[PDB]
Amino acid sequence: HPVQVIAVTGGKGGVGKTNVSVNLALALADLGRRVMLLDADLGLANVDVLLGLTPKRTLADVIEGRCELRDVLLLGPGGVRIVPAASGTQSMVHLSPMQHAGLIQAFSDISDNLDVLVVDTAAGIGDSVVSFVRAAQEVLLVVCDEPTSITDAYALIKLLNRDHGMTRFRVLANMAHSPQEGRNLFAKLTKVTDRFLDVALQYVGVIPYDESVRKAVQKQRAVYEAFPRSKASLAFKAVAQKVDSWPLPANPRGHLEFFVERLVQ
Amino acid sequence: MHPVQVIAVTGGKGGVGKTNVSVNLALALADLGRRVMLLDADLGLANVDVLLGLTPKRTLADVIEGRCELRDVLLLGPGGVRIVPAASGTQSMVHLSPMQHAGLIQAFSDISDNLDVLVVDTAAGIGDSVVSFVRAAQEVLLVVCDEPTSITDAYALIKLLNRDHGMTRFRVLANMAHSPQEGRNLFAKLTKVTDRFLDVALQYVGVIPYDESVRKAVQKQRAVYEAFPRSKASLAFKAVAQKVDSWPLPANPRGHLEFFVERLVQHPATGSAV
Amino acid sequence: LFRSLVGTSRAIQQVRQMMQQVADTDASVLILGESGTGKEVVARNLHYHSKRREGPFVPVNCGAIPAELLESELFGHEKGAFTGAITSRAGRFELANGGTLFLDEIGDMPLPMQVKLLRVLQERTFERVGSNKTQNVDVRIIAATHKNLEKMIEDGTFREDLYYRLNVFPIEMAPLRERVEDIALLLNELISRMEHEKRGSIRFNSAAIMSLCRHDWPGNVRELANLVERLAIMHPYGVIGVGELPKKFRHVDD
Amino acid sequence: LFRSLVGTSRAIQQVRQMMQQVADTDASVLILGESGTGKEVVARNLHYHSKRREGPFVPVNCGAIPAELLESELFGHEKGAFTGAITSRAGRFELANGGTLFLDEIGDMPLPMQVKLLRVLQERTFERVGSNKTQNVDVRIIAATHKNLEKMIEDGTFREDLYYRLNVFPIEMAPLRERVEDIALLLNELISRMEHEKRGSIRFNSAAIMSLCRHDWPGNVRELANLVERLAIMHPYGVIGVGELPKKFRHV
Ligand SMILES: Nc1ncnc2c1ncn2[C@@H]1O[C@H](COP(=O)(O)OP(=O)(O)OP(O)(O)=S)[C@@H](O)[C@H]1O
Ligand SMILES: Nc1ncnc2c1ncn2[C@@H]1O[C@H](COP(=O)(O)OP(=O)(O)OP(O)(O)=S)[C@@H](O)[C@H]1O
Ligand SMILES: [Mg+2]
Ligand SMILES: [Mg+2]
Ligand SMILES: [Mg+2]
Ligand SMILES: [Mg+2]
Repeated sequence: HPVQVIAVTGGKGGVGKTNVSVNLALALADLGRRVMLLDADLGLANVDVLLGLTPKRTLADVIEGRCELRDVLLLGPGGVRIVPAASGTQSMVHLSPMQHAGLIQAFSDISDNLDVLVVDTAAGIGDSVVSFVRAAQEVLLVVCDEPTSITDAYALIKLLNRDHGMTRFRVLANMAHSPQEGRNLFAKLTKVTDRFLDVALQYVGVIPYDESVRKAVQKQRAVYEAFPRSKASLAFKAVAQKVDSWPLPANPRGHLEFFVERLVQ
Repeated sequence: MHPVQVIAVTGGKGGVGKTNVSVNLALALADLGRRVMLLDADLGLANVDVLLGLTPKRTLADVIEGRCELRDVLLLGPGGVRIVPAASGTQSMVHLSPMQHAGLIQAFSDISDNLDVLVVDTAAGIGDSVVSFVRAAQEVLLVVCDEPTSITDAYALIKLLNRDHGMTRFRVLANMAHSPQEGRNLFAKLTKVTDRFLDVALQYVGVIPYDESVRKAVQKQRAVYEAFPRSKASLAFKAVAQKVDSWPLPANPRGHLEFFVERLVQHPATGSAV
Repeated sequence: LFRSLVGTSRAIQQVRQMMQQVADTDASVLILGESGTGKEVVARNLHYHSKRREGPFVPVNCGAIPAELLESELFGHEKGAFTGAITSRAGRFELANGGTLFLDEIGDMPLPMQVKLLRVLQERTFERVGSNKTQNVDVRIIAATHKNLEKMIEDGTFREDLYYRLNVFPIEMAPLRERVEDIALLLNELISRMEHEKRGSIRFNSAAIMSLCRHDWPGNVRELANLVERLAIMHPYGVIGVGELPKKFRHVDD
Repeated sequence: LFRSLVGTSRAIQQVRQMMQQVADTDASVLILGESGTGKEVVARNLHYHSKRREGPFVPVNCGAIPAELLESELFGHEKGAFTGAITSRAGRFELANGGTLFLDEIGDMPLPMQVKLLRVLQERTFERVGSNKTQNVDVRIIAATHKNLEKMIEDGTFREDLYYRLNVFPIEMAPLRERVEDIALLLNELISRMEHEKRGSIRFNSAAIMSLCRHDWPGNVRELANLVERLAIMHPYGVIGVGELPKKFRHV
């Protein structure tokens, strides 16, 4: 009955957050879930770009009061409903906290036959990212095997734990050149978090470095749709299996979150 | 004396190489004999220190929280580049207000020992931290890669700066280009869009090639310019620094918040007053 | 998932008696105690043991919601009402109708919201933001705080009248440092809760239980429950010996 | 640094006369004109002909500084003043002491700031944000606006007393379209400066200049200068005809 909500994040730019959000959403749809994908990079939208879509309206039109969320939904590959964001619209480059809250609350109107909401967050760890991450039920950090990505992911985990008491994080290694590289990267991250924090990290697995992803970005088609048998796409199906076995939320927590009414039952 | 050149390295899209460019451009400029300062303006998610393998005793968090002054956090890096390090996840630094960004930019007036060298490494995105530092700088250097998302985000940043702030002149650097002709074609893709929709002046700086030596350098947490001095990427950074060093110096203050405004006035008592 | 608080300690029996004091009334409840003591378990237990058992249980954390957003969270709003009100929506009070509203960290509630909370307690009415049509609500308030409300009254940060309205038979939680003899029982309970919500499974051996009974736990219980979650992710369906604990919880020699 | 007022038109001739007429006084100047008409160039030329020529020239754009920052920018602040006030620092009034402060887009100044500006005009003193210590400065005010300040007084958005204090010596900048006979001269000036700063080089043939003179110039001069800079970046050292000038400059 509750809707699973996954915030795809990781702090560091360019580690594959949007590629992961897009292709995980597709892989979940392919597994048989009803999936919605919110582009929460609100003023620098990329989900539509990666799928080659040209929305007539976006969240800018909702935020500015010209239409409702249901008006902007797009029926994407495998029936993933896409909520498209804006690309440089003044209105969307700084939403107030009240506008964030109103937007997150507005999703309760389109929740009807929905199993999973995937939220693609912007780069960084500012208040907007953190509001979307906190509003979700699961936090999926995308990490690459470079010191800057490990440091930024750790900084995000530290902020969410220190300032908001969050303790459970899902870690996906992306662009690994071997499965052992993904495992070794998870080991590097857990070394730092074990040393300084008390948090629970689950290793979800790895998305391999794959030229098919680069080709798909150039084609502006999801690698999962355009190269369904590439290593990256097979890896997304495996990740989707892991994600689908996550426990569903039971109770509302006390703060701003998606679909609170359904959590109250 | 002379005005300080101030370059904001930006681009909107994440992972296009903004910090690698800021760091190695700063080192290359220092190699030419310039006194260089490098500000990590990714204020809550510092990466300059990470790329350089440094562990600063103090950061901008110490300034914001009133434990020391801005001068006290300057860190001597490779080639003598002086670094203003940012914070990583520190609660005081992850949601700075516009007034805090402005107070910080103003605080930089306490500095008079650099030439052509505030390199400002901006965060991903086009929010207020980015835009305030980009507007406070004298040159805007957009780092762009040959993917639809980087082109789209660079365009959106150019469009915001033009539409909302009247900015017309932008420098464009192609990074991770698999050949020089690919970077030139990339510049042309971007200008096809900006020519169609805007009235802006884009200047092509050139290309930093895709180079395995950058990936190795990032793993080692050393600047590619120092760790791999003869790789093609480091030679390209030397060339870009020479071009940057030939850019015209700022002449006059514009009327808004910008770095080192008291030196732009070009008057001894004004320059002495702050 | 209603279980009487587990444990044999004196402290927890006092807490159970405080709960019995208010369990058969429909009055507002106040839960005092250090952060992480277990107040939401108490509130949901009270909810189950009341006529409102089948109604909604709605939590709000005043310390986890910005001051400027709390009014809209609590009372809801109408679509035209303010810049971000893009839809009309019921707030937490309306969602709690016929049930219980768990108001946690009320020591962080701003004074205007304390005024409106008192209005709900006394008149059983409220208005959505951007509307002044009066609405009725039949909700039981269970409030909680870790702060010294009497010091807040003296600092001017908490209303005296609200204090006298809420502070009648406060449930006073005991910190874990006063309940060491309960830790083993607590661990079983936490595992059981984890299994019940399909979140994982583990079993401790006696050496690991002993090390955890030797650990300090300033974070109270929540800290214990966090470690149980963490171990169920480190070693899913595994047996937890001292070597399976994170190094800081190992107390073989101390 | 002083740019020259070029052109043969009667409007620019008058402006040049006025620079000399007001050279003997520190009277506040108010320059009215559409956006981009050259108001700061006039203000610098006025300063250069004033008794303050060797003092500083300090611009402030009340339209490009957020309302909450403008007081700190104008008056300075002490370190304890507001959350982001991490240093003590003189503001633009102090930086202009002995010289000229150019308040651009004065019609964007908030009303509380208008009261504080009026006080500094009258009493020639001010206080830093976060302080009550009195500061003396001797600054000559040149303000500029593209808005109808009198209707703003009627609407209650601008103060009448401040307006009368600023408008001692008024100057009206003609829009570019009322002085297209100047464009050739302006182009030579723009290009010349562009070359002397090594920012590029361009020439126009006579047909291109005719087409440009046929233009509406919503952005006045500023738009002309942006066009020069754009074509120079576009056709380095080129000769601009009519084909190189193709939408909205294209009239032939
Ligand atoms: N599995 C992969 N294999 C190969 N290349 C990949 C893979 N995943 C991502 N990439 C590359 O990484 C680039 C960046 O991916 P994005 O999804 O835009 O990352 P991001 O983390 O969302 O970046 P931003 O700008 O912070 S939103 C893509 O355009 C691809 O070039
Ligand atoms: N010239 C290059 N050749 C090869 N790899 C490069 C090159 N430039 C950048 N990279 C790679 O791109 C990664 C991202 O570089 P960054 O400098 O972190 O980009 P960034 O734009 O600052 O990303 P942010 O700040 O998180 S938005 C580096 O870690 C390298 O792996
Ligand atoms: Mg993205
Ligand atoms: Mg960076
Ligand atoms: Mg100075
Ligand atoms: Mg005062």
